[PDB]
Amino acid sequence: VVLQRRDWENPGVTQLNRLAAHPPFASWRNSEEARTDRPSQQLRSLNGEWRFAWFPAPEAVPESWLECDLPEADTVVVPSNWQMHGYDAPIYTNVTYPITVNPPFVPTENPTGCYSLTFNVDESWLQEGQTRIIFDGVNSAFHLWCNGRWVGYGQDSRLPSEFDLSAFLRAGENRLAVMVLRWSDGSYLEDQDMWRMSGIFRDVSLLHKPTTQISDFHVATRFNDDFSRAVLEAEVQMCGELRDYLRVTVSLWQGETQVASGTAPFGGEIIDERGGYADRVTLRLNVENPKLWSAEIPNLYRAVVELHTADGTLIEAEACDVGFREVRIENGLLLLNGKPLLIRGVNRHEHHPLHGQVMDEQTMVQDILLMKQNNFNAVRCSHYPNHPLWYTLCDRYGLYVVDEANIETHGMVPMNRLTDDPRWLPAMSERVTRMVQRDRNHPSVIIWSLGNESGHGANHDALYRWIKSVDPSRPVQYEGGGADTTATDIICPMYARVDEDQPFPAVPKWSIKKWLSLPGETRPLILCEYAHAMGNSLGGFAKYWQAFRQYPRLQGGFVWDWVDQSLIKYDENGNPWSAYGGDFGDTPNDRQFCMNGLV
Amino acid sequence: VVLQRRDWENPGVTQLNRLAAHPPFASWRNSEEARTDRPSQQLRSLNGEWRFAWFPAPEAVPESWLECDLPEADTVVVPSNWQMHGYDAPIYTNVTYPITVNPPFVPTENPTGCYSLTFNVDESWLQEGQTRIIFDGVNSAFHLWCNGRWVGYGQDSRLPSEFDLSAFLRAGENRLAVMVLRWSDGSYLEDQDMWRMSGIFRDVSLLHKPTTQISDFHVATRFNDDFSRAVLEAEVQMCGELRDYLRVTVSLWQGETQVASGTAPFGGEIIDERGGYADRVTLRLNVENPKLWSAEIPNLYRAVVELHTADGTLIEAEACDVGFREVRIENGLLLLNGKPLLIRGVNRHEHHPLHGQVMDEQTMVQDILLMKQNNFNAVRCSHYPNHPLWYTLCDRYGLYVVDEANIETHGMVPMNRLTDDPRWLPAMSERVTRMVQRDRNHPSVIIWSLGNESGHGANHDALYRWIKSVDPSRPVQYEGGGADTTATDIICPMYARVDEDQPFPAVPKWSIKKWLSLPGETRPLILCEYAHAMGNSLGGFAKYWQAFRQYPRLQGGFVWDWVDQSLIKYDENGNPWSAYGGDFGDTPNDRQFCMNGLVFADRTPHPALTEAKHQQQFFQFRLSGQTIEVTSEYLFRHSDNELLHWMVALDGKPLASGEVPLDVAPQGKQLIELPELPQPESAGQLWLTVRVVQPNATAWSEAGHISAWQQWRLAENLSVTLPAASHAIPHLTTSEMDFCIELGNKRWQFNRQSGFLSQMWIGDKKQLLTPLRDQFTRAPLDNDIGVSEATRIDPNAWVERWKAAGHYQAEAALLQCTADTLADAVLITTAHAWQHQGKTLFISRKTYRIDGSGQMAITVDVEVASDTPHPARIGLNCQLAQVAERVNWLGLGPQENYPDRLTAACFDRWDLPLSDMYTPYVFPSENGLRCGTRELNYGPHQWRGDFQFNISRYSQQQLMETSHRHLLHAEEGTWLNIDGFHMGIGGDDSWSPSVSAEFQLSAGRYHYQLVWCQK
Ligand SMILES: O[C@@H]1[C@H](O)[C@@H](O)OC[C@@H]1O
Ligand SMILES: O[C@@H]1[C@H](O)[C@@H](O)OC[C@@H]1O
Ligand SMILES: [Mg+2]
Ligand SMILES: [Mg+2]
Repeated sequence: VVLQRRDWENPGVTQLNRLAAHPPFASWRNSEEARTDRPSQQLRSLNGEWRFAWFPAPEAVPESWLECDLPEADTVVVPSNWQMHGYDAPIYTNVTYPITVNPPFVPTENPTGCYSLTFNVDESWLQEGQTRIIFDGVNSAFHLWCNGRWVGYGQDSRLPSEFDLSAFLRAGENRLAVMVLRWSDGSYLEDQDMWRMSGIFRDVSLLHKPTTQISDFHVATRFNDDFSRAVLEAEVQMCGELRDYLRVTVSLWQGETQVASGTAPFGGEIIDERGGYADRVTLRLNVENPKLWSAEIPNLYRAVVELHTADGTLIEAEACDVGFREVRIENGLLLLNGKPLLIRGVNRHEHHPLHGQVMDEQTMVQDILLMKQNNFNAVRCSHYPNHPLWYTLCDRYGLYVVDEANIETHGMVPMNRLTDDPRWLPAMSERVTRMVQRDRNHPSVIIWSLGNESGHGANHDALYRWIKSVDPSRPVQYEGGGADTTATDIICPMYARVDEDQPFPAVPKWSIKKWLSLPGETRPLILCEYAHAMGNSLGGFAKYWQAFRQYPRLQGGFVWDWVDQSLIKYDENGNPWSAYGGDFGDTPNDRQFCMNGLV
Repeated sequence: VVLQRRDWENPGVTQLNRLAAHPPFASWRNSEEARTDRPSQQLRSLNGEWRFAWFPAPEAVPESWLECDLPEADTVVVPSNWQMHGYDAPIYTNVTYPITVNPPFVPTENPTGCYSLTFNVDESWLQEGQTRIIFDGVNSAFHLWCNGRWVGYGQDSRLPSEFDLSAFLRAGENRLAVMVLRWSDGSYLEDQDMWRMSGIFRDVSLLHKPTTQISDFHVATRFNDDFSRAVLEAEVQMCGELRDYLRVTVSLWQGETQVASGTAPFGGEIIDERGGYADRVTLRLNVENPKLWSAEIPNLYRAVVELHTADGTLIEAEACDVGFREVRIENGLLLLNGKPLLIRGVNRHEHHPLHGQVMDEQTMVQDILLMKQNNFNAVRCSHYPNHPLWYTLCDRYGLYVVDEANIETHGMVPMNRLTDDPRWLPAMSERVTRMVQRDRNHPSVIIWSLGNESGHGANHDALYRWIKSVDPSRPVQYEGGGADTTATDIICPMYARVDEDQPFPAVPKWSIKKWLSLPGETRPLILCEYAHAMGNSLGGFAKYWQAFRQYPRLQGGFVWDWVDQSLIKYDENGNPWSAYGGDFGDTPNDRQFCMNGLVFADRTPHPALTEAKHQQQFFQFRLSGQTIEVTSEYLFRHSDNELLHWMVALDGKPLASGEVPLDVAPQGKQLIELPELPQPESAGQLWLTVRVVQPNATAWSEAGHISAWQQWRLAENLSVTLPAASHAIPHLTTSEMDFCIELGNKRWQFNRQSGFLSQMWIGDKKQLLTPLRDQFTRAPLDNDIGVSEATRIDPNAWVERWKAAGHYQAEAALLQCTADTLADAVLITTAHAWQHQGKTLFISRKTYRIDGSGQMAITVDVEVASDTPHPARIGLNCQLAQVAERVNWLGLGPQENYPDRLTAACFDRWDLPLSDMYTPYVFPSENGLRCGTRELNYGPHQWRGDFQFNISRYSQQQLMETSHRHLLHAEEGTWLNIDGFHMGIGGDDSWSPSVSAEFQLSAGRYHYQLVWCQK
């Protein structure tokens, strides 16, 4: 049935049985634990030792592997990329796709990773409530089994996939089986210039929720003219059986002091002729003289959301960090808290020389301290959503973030072949909508980006307008198709020069001073990539900074880029050395073009 | 594998293996055949006899059915709806979904239609090229097999689905097997107010293409400032192996003359850093002084697209009709070819009373001719893409079209539950993008619509912007979420009133004049639905047309709607009758709410159609003394097939006439001086009547078609002649029970206990079957009932207010009844009070004066309590003993007319048979009123006054208690209702009170008089 359908070769199927996207949940059962961000007993990690077997194609996987472990399987650490353990070669390629271009088909020789885990679930987890599994990231596509029964299917490597496991678990020993494919139709939208690797490369978790639960919540802030009064507006949705005694409380804390609070029953205001949302509620909280969030002073509040009965009993609690800040474009300038920003930015890939594309807290913290120590205030997630912990750290230390959808089709001819085709609009919309649903509560995220190097297509206009309408609190940018199309709020060129024009057919790169003054143009200009730092480089950097400071609508840009993407290899004596494209037998490749870092 | 996946319960799977959407193709292999639109040998129909079996669910279909035919299958005609053959019931429901609301799941009891066909494919079709099957429409979802192997899966009932069959066919006998499901997750987006039916309801075709083929093409037109030069721009894409010798030619023909031509190889201009489309080409053709397309003059060119080799050999040809027209919104107005449109529009469902939702050419052509004959210029596809032939006919005859995506989620709570959810954006985008890809080359399509009644969601904004960016040549409209959101170029309310605001929470309906001027508002306003035509309706229609003509940014609207959605059933004798919701055992249902048409389901007109024709006329007339001023409302054509007939008549008798040829420029005026009119001696009102007549036949009309008319009062002479004094005196006799008056052979008898005229005799022949009594009520109209959902009752509805107050139950009490002999007459004087539970509702004081000439003069004075709801009428009724063949009257006609729907009727002398004085509305109500009447003749009786009347074989009581017209039976004699006054009929909508205050009977005191005599 599974190898009969071939869901990985069909751009119309991007998932089967996958749950709705939402902000990170821990499902505390105690308001104090939620407030102070202590670990939740209801959120269990499955990171550790799994069993793994490599196969050259999905038709080579034996049927028995769904029932029980293979003899010829190894023990591996999860999260990991399987190419960092020597099962096949990592591939470094820039523009050219690492497979024959024949969308939506992939090769029949599609390397396959089979992972499996035996784990114990407590009795109390099965008696009541809902148990879900969460894959924070799997590259590129995967099918999931539990206890031999098929659960679901996922695509997009860079965002979480959640499945309901309640009807599949049993008390005692359970077994998961994950089959992961290197190539899928999703691969055509992921042609970023980076190592092409695969596996379960971000965390795996079990979460237990009650049957009546918070299913989503968003936080918005609104200010008066001089930022001395704010209204915090929280929207909460519940799932499960609606009852008259259910209440929601939202409280806002600064350290140990409660600052604001609101309670209400379910049932919103009338939306249209048929009524309102019975399963939703909106709280408005007033805050006098709020401390504002910026990269210079990252003041944060804590918001706790409680679902309780009218007689006080707590069902479930969720929480997030809240920063009060307003971003808007007014009269051609990007303003934060009423003042014009100057972006000291850098592009940053998730890369480690030993672990490949697996991030940890320690490496993330090291990068943020070095960035701030070198006078950076902003980071661009080139070119996909990051690990969820990254945003929390940027909220706490103070960096502005540009969050980017996982879409790049650089190697198509022409570049907009898929982004102008309506048959791909379903696959592109999942990449953009799920990103906004996960990250919209982080104060550090200040701009959304529709992806990178995909030409300009009608699908980009559609998705630009989707974001402006669900989230008006942040500008949208997109560089493709000449950096100033109707799908961008900011003119955002890549590698335009200060004084010299580069007059390419259809997609010219004007000098940045000339671009500002073209007939009709009123937007601000922020370079999404400039000053390419490959080897011994950054000549002429002072010339950009002279222009940023002289011209009000030149508001800075993001350097390309933070860290060299080299990998480690060993010689005969066991001494380590830095390796780039081609050094793994990967062919064709782009040699040393993967090292462009400041560090 | 198929029943394991359950693709019909997953909004993320809308198709499997379905080909890309494109304009209609025929794949001619000869440029002459393509140019002249002859049938293609490469396009084969499979319409005809298929085999069919019905099952209660998809798990009941036997495995063998993929291999070979079932024994217990029938032979049926395709296309068809299976409910029209009695396999299950059709369901009529308005808002409530016909299944439990639990998206995306459907019930396990999901009726399933299994169709199959054995057909022969020629050898030449398999040797080379590509064979595809095309389903023009299947409701709601289906899986397809060929020769036992699974091919593909489709959803969206209203657009074509195409599958490649090349690797599945074999020479000789082939078998298709189609399994169709009534319910799917697609059903949640198709909650239109209509019959819910299923099956393969549009055509099925095989198309053969070469391996190197045209895969798509679009046509755009661009003009200079005065529309004297045009550029036609054609974009062609090919599929298959690219070669250096391939060429494309585009040529443009007007009749038999070639007008423009262009040739090029493949390879477009650079698009971006990676290059251009190697498989695409763009031709630009210049056309000097092109003939422009409009609904007034539908000039069409023919465009032929040829894929050929550099040495001349033709691979394949495609073609389409091209009309040159520019639509844009500029400075708050909708312009066509630089001139502001005024939309005379109607909403139209695809409905046939025998065939259900299956359309044919003949029915389509009949609808277009009637629309144009009644002064409509525009049609809205409510609420889904139509049959592909519909657009071709609208291109050729000239109607503007609004094309609508198949999305409606009316029964969700709230209405935007799915349209605001990102998980449904994939399913909604397929409905909008495939529609634009199929229909964008039709010149008649002038506006895209995003669907109907689905609230406002982020998915609507996204799809609005998708269309503006792929097709900037047409505006987008959408009514949901308050009719003025960011997802619409035109403010497009539904049922907003001219003068009165309706201030609902979140989604208010301002009056249309106020809406235009709200702070910030700059768009044009076109009502996407107005004047709901349910039963006896369209009161207040003139009020909209007055406002459309006065205010530049009010550019018209679409009437709801064209045709009644009734079905046919049979009785025991095999006689057909019209059926509405509930009549098939379907439950729950919405009863008669499915009949809202201007015409009956068999395309006979209701009386409201004539009111629409007059209000929408293209000539306007003013009279100043002896001069008529004729103004043209045409934008593009000179009046070259028009002459003006005038006539002057005195109380029905003609005095003078004439004809003047019209010569009036678009938007111009012509003065017409009338000859010195005759001065008559006799008393009476002079009337002038003008009519515009088309002397020559058109594509859409016969010779002598009347397209416009107007009437005015001229001079009046009041009658100062006192009646001739007769010698005879009538004789009064007084018993205990009765007053009796004799004069000649005539006799009148008044009952002293009831105080009513109880009998008249001519000779010994009794004239009445019921006494002559006051009447204050009518059999309620659909606007009086005021219900849209059969589960929900409004206490503000007229009928509920009348019933609570006791108008249908009020009993007359006699106050006074006396008789006097005057010198030359007898005078009878009566008074009555109508009561309900102590409360006096009405008082009536009458005098009857019987003179020597035999004329009875009746004078009536009525008082109405100020706190009872205003009565429906103030008049008399009786049942006459005789039945005559004809009715002759002097007053407004000849059609039924009411105080708020009488602008189209003209004052004259009318004569009709009795059966034309009754309007056979499928749900029986008050009907047949004629207003402004001075004289009525029926058999030997004559009534004179200034009154309204209806005359028929059915009492008001029988019309009130009977739910279907076929159950009415003629009573003995004839029922006559004569009214001094009558309430308006309403019809701004049918689910709230909608009679304007100037047509309510709120004066508190009323007076009228009649003379009854024997002619
Ligand atoms: O490929 C990298 C980046 O993604 C691109 O946009 O510019 C060049 C750089 O090396
Ligand atoms: O249901 C019909 C139409 O679709 C709706 O929009 O208005 C009322 C009418 O009867
Ligand atoms: Mg790139
Ligand atoms: Mg509706």
